[PDB]
Order: sequence, then structure tokens, then C-alpha cells
Amino acid sequence: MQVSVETTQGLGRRVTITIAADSIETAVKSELVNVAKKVRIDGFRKGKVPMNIVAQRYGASVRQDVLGDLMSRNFIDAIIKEKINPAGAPTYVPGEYKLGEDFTYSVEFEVYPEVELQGLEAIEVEKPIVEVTDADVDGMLDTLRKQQATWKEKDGAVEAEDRVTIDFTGSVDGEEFEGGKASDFVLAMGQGRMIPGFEDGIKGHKAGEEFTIDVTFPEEYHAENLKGKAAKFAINLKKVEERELPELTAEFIKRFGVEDGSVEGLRAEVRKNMERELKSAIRNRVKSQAIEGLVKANDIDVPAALIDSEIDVLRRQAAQRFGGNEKQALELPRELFEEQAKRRVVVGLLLGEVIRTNELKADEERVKGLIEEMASAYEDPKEVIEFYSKNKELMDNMRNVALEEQAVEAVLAKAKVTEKETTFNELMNQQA
Amino acid sequence: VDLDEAVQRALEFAKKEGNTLVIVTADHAHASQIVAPDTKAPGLTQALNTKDGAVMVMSYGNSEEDSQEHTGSQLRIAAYGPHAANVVGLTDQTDLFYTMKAALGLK
Repeated sequence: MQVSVETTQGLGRRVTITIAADSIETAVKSELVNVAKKVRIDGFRKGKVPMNIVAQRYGASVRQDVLGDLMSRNFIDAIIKEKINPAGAPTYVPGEYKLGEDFTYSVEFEVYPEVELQGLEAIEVEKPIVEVTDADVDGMLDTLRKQQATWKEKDGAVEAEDRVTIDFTGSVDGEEFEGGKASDFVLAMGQGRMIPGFEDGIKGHKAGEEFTIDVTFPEEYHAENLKGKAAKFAINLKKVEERELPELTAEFIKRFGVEDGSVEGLRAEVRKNMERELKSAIRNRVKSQAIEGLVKANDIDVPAALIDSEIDVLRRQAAQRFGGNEKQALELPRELFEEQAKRRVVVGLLLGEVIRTNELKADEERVKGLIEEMASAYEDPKEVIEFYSKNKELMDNMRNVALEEQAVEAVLAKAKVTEKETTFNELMNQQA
Repeated sequence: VDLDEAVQRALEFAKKEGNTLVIVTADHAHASQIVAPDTKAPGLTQALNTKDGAVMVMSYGNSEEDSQEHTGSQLRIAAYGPHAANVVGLTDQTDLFYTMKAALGLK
């Protein structure tokens, strides 16, 4: 093969293949009799016209047609003898083609560069052994009661989780600031449209008393025009209300996924539901800490090929929830996916190198556990277990993710992972 | 001698205009978002805690089991799409003990 294996820059290697003039004239000629076979005129051809005339005159048009295929034949030929896995996208830049002469084309694609594992032991991860304890079960169920609470009033008693109606006239550092007043605002104690100090001056009093409270805006408080200043607020209590606990009626409580509607069945139901959410979110917690530590610790020039792949999956994922844009996903703004995808590539490169270094292989029983528990999140596990385990293509996909998780925990066994046992209030319940 | 303009009401009115509950809305960018991304200026108008989108996908018609069927598009039971037939054909020696296909180029 007549080739010029150059390199544009780093990964972008330019195998400028020039198909030999003789080889083109023969390959086109061999394709032209195939055209005649497609139209069945090959057997009607009595050989009265020699093959040179039908190739040079008639087949003068049908040249680039054949070259489109020929470029790919020399491509797969080249990368096999070069031992390159074709990264990038094979870019056939056609120099030119004369009548039956040599066809120069610069095939620009990427190669895989040197990967360096480092700072593996330096990575500080946390392993929060979180469960939904009886405190979390009843506490969060109680929050659900107080979110779906029946509105009521009471005569002069406010607490931390009640409701109030006030009109205030505040001043920050002595200035009647932006607004100053806020007339007849209904403060459901348990909201987050005000800072501590303010809410603490509301949630321990009764209606009739019109007083002031002293609050101060934090140093962390991102509003600099308020930050550090002490705000005096003349709170006028006019209404004392309560967001009263509603009835956990059998016909209501059953609707949370309980058959008979037993309270103990709801506590059990939210145990398994909140834990199904929880342990998957613990997985995301520990994994993303390890993953960020990996990228930040490690250096490699990242192939645009794999970036395009991860972007593409994120484009499908976006379009899926962005009205369900039917394969319009490809056109979605790349810049939204660019950085996070490139990150997800560095993940795949380093974790793949951790699979190599720690010589790992996916465990079938581990893949099984992943399937049955991921599917236990639905009322349709059986068809999922069948969809994966009766399909080697998708089972191999789930071996990929299993082995990727083995690669994470392989880095965790090296990394500074602080393991602790704690309640549901830890993980997602960071409402601050 | 026009001090009565500078002090007119409070300053101008109080300062300028009002609000539902008058404070200057500062962010508190911690949340369940652990120290991993940059995002030094998130903005984000309040939001809802952390986890919200779950029982609805906000697309097609997928929420209640009535209209969840057929258009069952909510990322129910996930899978990787690396491009091509995983191995493709040419892997030669990626030097791994099982073909990891998170991502793959060429097409």
C-alpha cells in the first residue's frame, strides 16, 4: 500500500493513504462489472465492447463512487497492520483524483496516548454507611404530614413548625433597606425564605405582641450589602396559625404503596423506598468523590472520540426529558455536555487503567445483585432480569458497569476513604 | 441647604421598591452538592432541596401507569451506548482482562 503515515498533532495522526493508480483502475473496473450484474446487463454484454472502453469512458463518472469504499478498505487495512484502534472520526481529506491515476487522501483520526495513574492514595473519599433509622422513617413521614398539613389557627402559641401572618418594618445597620416593610406575609415556620435569628424571633411567641428582633447577616451571606450588618426587624404578630397534622386514614396511607394500609406497613414501605433511593445515592456519593479525586490527581490528553460518545449519551439523555426530541439530540448545544462528558472520559480512561493494573474481571453474581436491586426499584423486576440476563449484549454492558464499579472500589482500597455509620439526615438531606 | 431631599421619607422611600419578604436574596451554594465541581457562581432561583424529578420525567406523557406504558421513557433501567459493536473487531491488545466499552469513537 502506498501510504504516508504522518501526524497532525499529538493524538491526531494523519495516515495520508494514496491508492496506487493501477489498483484504482482495476478496483473501479471490478466494481463496474458489479454495476452491470446489479442491472443484469453483464450477461447481455456479448464482449463486443472491450473492458478498457467501458472503464475509461463510461466509468469516468463512476470513480469517486468506488473511491468512497476503497478509502475504507485501505483504512481497515492500515489500522490492522499499524495495530491502531481507530479513535477520532476517520477524516478522508481528498487531495485530488486524475483520470485513472493515484488518489491522495489524508486520513486524519486520533490514537490513544500514554495514561498515567498518580495521586491514587492521595484521594480523600468518604464512605457513609447510611440507613433510614426509625428516627429518619418517622421523622421524614412526619415532615410529609407537615408538608400535606391541614391549615388551622390557634389562640396565641407559635412554635418551630407552625404558621404565622406578620407585617414587619426592618432596617439593616440603621438603614431602611430594600423595601423595609413586608405587609401580611404568611410565614409557615419550616420554610427557607429568611435566615436564622429572624425565624427564631417568630417561632416562640403569641399574637398581639408587636416587638423587635435583632438579627445579623452571616460572613458567608453572599449579599455583601447585608453581610456583617445587624438588622433590627419590628415584627407585628397579628395571626397565630398551625399547619396541623392530617389524618393517616387507611384509604390515604395505602396510597403510599401499602396493601392493607397498616402504619407499620408504611414505616416498612418507606424503609425499603428511601433505602432504594439511599444506597444508590451512597453509590453516587462515594463514586463521584473517587472519580473527581482521580481526574484532579491525574494527567492525560483526552481523545475527542470518547468525548463525542459521552456527549452523545448525554444529548440522548437531555432530549429524552427535553420534550423527547426524536433523534434531534445530535444537534443539542455541545457546550452543555462538553466539560462533564470529557470528565466522564477521564473516568473511563483511569478506571479502565485501574481494571488493567488491579487485573479485574466482572463477577456474574455481582452483576446479578445490580440487576435484581435496580429492578426492585420497580413493580416490574422480572422483565428487567430477563431483558439483561437473556441478552449477552446487554449482560456484557452490565458486566462493563459492574467491572467499572470494581475499578472504583479498587481505587478506594488505595485512597484515603473515611468510613462512618450515620442516619438518612447525612446523605441527600443536606438542605443547607 | 436641601437635607430634606436626602432624608425625604427614609432615604428615598425606604431605599427603592419592595418584595414579598424584604431581604436581598443571597445564595448559600453548598446543598447535597459535595465539593467536586467548580460552579463558583451557580445563581439558581431557590430550587427544591436536591431530589425532585422522579415520579415524572417532564416529557412524552410518562408519569401515571396509564400513560407511562408505550412512552416508557424516563431512563428506566440504564445501559451504556459506547458506539459500534463494543469490541468492533480491532481491539488487538488494550491489555485489559475484559472488554470495557464505556466510550468508543470511529462512528
